Amino acid sequence: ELIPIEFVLPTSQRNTKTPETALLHVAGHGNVEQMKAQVWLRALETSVSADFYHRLGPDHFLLLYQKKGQWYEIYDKYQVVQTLDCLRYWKVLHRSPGQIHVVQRHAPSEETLAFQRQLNALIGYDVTDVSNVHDDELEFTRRRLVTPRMAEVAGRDPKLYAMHPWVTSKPLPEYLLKKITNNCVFIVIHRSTTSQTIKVSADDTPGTILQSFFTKMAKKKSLMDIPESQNEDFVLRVCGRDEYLVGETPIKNFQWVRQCLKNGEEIHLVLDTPPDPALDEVRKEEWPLVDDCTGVTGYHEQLTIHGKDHESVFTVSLWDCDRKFRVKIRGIDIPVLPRTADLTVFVEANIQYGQQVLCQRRTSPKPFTEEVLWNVWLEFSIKIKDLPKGALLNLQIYCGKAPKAQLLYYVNLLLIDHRFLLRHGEYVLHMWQLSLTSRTNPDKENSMSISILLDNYCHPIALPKHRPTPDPEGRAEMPNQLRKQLEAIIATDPLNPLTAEDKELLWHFRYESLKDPKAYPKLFSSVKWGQQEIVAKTYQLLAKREVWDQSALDVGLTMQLLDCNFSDENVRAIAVQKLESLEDDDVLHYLLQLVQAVKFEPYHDSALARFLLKRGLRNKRIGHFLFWFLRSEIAQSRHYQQRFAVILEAYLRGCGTAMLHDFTQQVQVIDMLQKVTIDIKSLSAEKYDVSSQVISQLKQKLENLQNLNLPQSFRVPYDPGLKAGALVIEKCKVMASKKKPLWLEFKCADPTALSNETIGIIFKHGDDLRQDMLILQILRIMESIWETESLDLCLLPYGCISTGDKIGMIEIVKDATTIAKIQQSTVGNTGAFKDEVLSHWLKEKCPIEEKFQAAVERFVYSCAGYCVATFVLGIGDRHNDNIMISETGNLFHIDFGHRVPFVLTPDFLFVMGTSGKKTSLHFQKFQDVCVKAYLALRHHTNLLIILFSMMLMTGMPQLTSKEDIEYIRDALTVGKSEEDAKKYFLDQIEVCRDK
Amino acid sequence: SSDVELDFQRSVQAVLRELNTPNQSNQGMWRWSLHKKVERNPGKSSILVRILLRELEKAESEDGRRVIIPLLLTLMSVLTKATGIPEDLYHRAYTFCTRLLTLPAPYSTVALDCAIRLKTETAVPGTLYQRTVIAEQNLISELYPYQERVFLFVDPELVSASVCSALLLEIQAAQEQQTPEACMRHVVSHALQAALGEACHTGALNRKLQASSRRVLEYYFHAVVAAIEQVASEDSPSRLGHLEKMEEIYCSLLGPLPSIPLPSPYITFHLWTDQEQLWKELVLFLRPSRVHTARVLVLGDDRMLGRLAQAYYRLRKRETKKFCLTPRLSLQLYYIPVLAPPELGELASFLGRVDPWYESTVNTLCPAILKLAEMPVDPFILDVITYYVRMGTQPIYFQLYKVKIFTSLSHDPTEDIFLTELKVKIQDSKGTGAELSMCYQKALLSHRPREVTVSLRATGLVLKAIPAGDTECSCLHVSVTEVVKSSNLAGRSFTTSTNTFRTSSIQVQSQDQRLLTLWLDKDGRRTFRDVVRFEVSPCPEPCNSLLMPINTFSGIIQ
Repeated sequence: ELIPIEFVLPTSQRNTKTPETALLHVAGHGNVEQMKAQVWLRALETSVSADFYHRLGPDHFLLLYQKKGQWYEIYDKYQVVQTLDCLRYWKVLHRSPGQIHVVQRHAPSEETLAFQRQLNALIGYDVTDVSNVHDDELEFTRRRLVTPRMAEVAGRDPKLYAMHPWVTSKPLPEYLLKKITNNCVFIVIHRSTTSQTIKVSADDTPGTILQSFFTKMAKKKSLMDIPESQNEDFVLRVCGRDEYLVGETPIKNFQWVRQCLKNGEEIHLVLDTPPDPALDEVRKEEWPLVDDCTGVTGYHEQLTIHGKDHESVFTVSLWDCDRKFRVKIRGIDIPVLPRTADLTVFVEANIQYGQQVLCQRRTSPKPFTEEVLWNVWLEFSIKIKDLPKGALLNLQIYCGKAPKAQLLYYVNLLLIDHRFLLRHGEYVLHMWQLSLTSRTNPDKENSMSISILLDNYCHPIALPKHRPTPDPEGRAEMPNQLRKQLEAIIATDPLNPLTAEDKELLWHFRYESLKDPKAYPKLFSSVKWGQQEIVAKTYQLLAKREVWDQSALDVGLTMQLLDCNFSDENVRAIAVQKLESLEDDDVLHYLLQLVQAVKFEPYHDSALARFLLKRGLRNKRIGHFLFWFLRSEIAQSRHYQQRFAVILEAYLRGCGTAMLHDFTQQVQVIDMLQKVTIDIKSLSAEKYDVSSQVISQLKQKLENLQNLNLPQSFRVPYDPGLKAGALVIEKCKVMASKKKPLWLEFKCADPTALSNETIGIIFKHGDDLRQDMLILQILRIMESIWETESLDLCLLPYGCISTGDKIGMIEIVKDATTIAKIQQSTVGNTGAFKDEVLSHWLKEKCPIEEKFQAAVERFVYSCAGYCVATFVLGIGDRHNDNIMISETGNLFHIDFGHRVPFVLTPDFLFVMGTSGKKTSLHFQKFQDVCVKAYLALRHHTNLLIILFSMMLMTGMPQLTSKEDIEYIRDALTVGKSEEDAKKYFLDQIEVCRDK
Repeated sequence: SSDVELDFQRSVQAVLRELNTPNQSNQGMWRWSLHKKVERNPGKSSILVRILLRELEKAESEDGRRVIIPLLLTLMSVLTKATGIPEDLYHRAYTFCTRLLTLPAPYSTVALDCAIRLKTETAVPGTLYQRTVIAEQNLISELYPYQERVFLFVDPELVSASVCSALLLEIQAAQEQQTPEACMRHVVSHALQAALGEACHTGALNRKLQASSRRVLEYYFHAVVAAIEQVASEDSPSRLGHLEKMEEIYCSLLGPLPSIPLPSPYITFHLWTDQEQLWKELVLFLRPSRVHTARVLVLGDDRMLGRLAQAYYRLRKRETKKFCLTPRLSLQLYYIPVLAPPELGELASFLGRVDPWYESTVNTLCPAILKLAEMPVDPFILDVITYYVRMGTQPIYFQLYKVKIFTSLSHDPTEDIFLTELKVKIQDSKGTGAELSMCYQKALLSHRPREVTVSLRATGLVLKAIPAGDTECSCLHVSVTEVVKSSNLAGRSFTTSTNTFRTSSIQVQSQDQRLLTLWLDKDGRRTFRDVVRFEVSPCPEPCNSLLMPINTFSGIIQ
């Protein structure tokens, strides 16, 4: 099929300034590179400006086409011509010939280079550094992410994006409803120095509220400095916070309003002017758009050599290659040998898909010298046509004593690249040392490397796209016994391994399994991905996933399909498609694991990455937290910094000037505080000594920083609603800890703040806060679960965020004191044995008996919540300095670095009004609340297990293997009756009481 | 018909046994005997084809990779000369070739070349024979202007005069029988026969052609070439249209099975006495796809190869200056080892290890060649040379190395090149060894930069560019004979130890006023005396390192 295409050339006819054109009949089965070469030869033959084409090569030019008024680049030089989106578009328009413009590539402007430098500084990584790549996957992903980013930016309302509200659709729990009288709430609206209280319906929208307000204030505009020319030009914002109340959402569904109702606080709002939308306008994209068909090799019918003339073969289908895969190990070398002089070394080559090893071969052992030469072919028991998309050649270097081999080095090589082409030729891979990523060790000067050779072909070999063919086989009635066995298999928790018999059963009855979404992870775990026919059948099944698409969103199940056990692009794609219905609040709840799951993508560009990019570009809060999560992972994981960095570059390129400025100020503040912390650590010789000299030097350095270098204000990384201003230097101190963190207090920069209270930050350097972040996120998730049961357990999940490698910030919970400090302040060290001390402290803080009883009740609820949480999560090191109580009675735990199941001490029992073994009403309530919360979590065991499994791959010291996660399964008594579970937890309570 | 089939099967099995058991005096004779047998009974060629195809298919099923390329090349050699091959056998061979495209290099590359030729021959039978004869015998044709020539170079100091005279006699005896008129007669006969099969009355055809004047013969030659080339150049060639055109020509010739020999290629024999001889001969060949193909075949040992490398380097350097040969001339290089009855056949050994078919066909020619020189007849050597230059099309590329030689540190260096080896010895002072300073970049598998500077006392050093064994990215293997001082109670004893390393470039300088002698490519005529310093590095492309290609049958079998 010769396709007629008209090419608009960069030169113009001598007499008319009209661009020259060349009509060509291009082989649809050719690639873009050959098409470009044919265009160049034709231009050399026909242009009146031949010297132009003699002086410049084709690579200096882009191939562009117009679609719906926009310009798209034909970017991938190896893309098969017939798969170009432009040809499909023109065929739909009955346009023949189509037009392609050959446009000269220009060098980047100095402004673009400066903006790139700014982006690199924000990222902490240079995404333009090609020094450490074996291919162009990074640049390819940069170009592919242009189109979805620009689609999201183009669909974005800048005014709504500037003021995106923090809301939830979840119904109000009964206990909050009881606080609303006659479905009405009181709101205090502030402007300048004046305020007015109004009574509104809990169902009123901010617009209705504004209309009623302006109607009531019509005769009092001048009093609130409202120009007569202005009308209900204004928005409602939270006092002291950058959080807006806009849209058609009922006032009761705003998170701030729910917080005020939960605490019993008045709802204070400011009547502000809306932010300038121009600050959220995005700079014009210099890059042409890239269509979603870029990198598509096409179908088998277009790539197959069967029935085709050799003249029409430019790419060969991978499914036509009926041979065993092989790799030549040339050898290894290392600049510095291991000190052990009598070691043999051998290479183990594995073909891996996800976590499964499909085949394995090894070289013969040879003496471990600075360089070891094998020069041998290892042929695998897998055919090329059966290689799955995402298959990795995992090379491992093992060492043994010269006559248990210890694994020393490893490296991975993706066999089918991002263009769906089988890799070929010579590779020098720099290997990681062992003290799923296809990235190599960046230390090319000192890291161990392996030289390998893959077969060379006359034509590139491409993985074809699967066509959804109707299955003619798509029923033996499943026997009731096998039905019960399948149901039992489906009912097991995610940690339960599938036997071979389970997998064969699941696959045999795959059509029955497809009727239950809960069977999907197990069914897909039974797929033999190293067999092309089974993979094709699996995709035919995925085409018939109507039950999945129509089902309710189970977030746990959907996230399980993104786990490291599932490397298939289509499975992950249907999971992300399901996640596109997830609300922004819940997305914030799961953002950490969503960021981590990107490590399991075979390529930089994926459905999950695009999902994250979209959600960040739609919601400033999500984008803020996404920025910080990605940046921390960039700073910490050399294995994945590139992937996170390219995703972060796309996001930042979509942010607008306001967000970029905020991020710049934040990073600057972090760098300055890091320098100060390093200086302060160098001044203190001993691990705990905070001498008066150290405090004075801290204050002096902070004063100098405030006067010279700190921004006047910045958004707080752990809470973008908070804006910190000037340091309250007199309140700043070094904390007496091994890591010497800085206690910092800033003034609120928002002039609408109702209290002169400071924003307190513990700045930590040399400490990895990702573990604390995970635990606090899980606590917020547990709170949501309990809220579904109308259980307010009054938890206080404070703000915590990692800002880099072992550097981050923690929120200071105000009016809260460690139990150790209370016990010390009342009677010295013996206070640990004084049951009355905590209750006396709480009564001192709450001298009003009604407030004291409310604090005791809040203590009961928060104690129950944290007891259940620390039990289920196995939180250790619970000394009295790692437990705090607020003056309002909230008990909460801090520092999550890690004889009784949980902390329930006699002084806690005394606050509950128990005396010895006598049960109090508050203690009975404690027991009932504990049981209810425990059972509520037991019902969500699968979600919890999945959330921790997805975090196994962060390198956290206390979450390294699945055995760590089995703790949750055992604590929740999976597989027991609900009565047995209730009794077991009550027994744990009594064990804690007795001990 | 069954006895002839069994006889051919036994011959094919003999070739297969020679290939599977690399155990010397009859190596290569089995293939030659098979080719002679088919030449004596051309009407049985189809028989052999079937056998070969079966064996080929068998080899594919049993993963017998060592026999695929030899059998494939034998099949192609037979098909180039055979007439009356049924179309189904051509389709079977083409299908086999297409299936082999799944094999790694070199199998896929050879199979692709064969598939191209087989497709053209299936649609237009006789194309292979006609094109081969026209190109190799320099027959004038406007529609097929390609010309090929074999240039046979021999060093008279390396190969005896008796060998040269015997080879010259065989070549001249073959060329005296290959007159342009005889070749035109062969092309016409072969084309008409290949197209018409049993409908071609071969006897009447031969009588008519022998009785025709030169003008008539030339007319029919041009008509046949025109028909074949016109049908072959069509987008969709049809065997039926080709048959119709050939029937028209045949009827015009005669009005409304003698074996047709495939002539040996035109071979010019040259005693290599001048370093410029090759250049001059190529320029003369070009004097009135590249239209001309020069197949330069050298007979000799490693010294002859060093000379060929020098000539090749000079040719590339000149081409960068006057661009006169490369737009029109495809240069292919071939090597036949003639070793005196083990250090001078290094490259030969290497080739034999990487291409077993080369080992069994070409490397075994040295005794026969020598035997031919002692004799005061089927041209065995000429047949093997013909087969080699026609079927050996897979190049193996060898890195050339440049050496700068300093006799004094104040004078400009003399530059030369080598291919196989650079040997260095310490000159005797008109006391054992000389202190040498060496600076080199160690060749590691990671390509990590590692510069090494060492000073040691040595008696000699050898840089080898060709790997010695299978356990050995083009790098030099350097062996230094170091003098180690051992102080025993009984006095100062000196022992010699050999240290080996690999490097891409190396600089060596004598420190104790003792001078060095260098030998290039083991050639006593390429000796440099009174040398103080030398530097070796990969030879750059005359403006990428310069690589020299030597054609074999299979290239590098991995």
